[PDB]
Amino acid sequence: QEEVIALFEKCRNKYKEGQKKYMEIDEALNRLHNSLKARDQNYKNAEK
Amino acid sequence: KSIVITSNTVAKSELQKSIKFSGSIPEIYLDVVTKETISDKYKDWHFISKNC
Amino acid sequence: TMYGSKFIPFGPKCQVTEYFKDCILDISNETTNDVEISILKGILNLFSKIR
Repeated sequence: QEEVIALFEKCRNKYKEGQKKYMEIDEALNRLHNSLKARDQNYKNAEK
Repeated sequence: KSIVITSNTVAKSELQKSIKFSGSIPEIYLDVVTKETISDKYKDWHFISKNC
Repeated sequence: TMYGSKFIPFGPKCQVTEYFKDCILDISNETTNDVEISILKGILNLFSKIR
């Protein structure tokens, strides 16, 4: 039972760190998407 | 833990709820409307807010 | 709204349009900007060219 409860502790820690990474990557991806759209519009205007 | 899709889910949902239209309203229209974030093309002064 | 009136006319030799463009090129970076800056740059260039 001690091994299994320690297994759950490490499982929950890995779960929380995975969600932290997932939020970080999703936030970065959304910011990059919006920035890319803005940069595309800016480049099209400048080229024209 | 993961319950929302960016911030579009709440915006798309609550645009869908107050839509005053009896038709299909494909999700692609809601997605393109609620994901502007650059221009205010879809936000404007609407004097008429109910079906004629 | 301003452009085309008696106060701010189209033309290449107006001082006000040159000052506006001078400020727009000051802020404009073309890498991470608001699109309105590039739109203003293009519109001001077009209005400067209009005789």
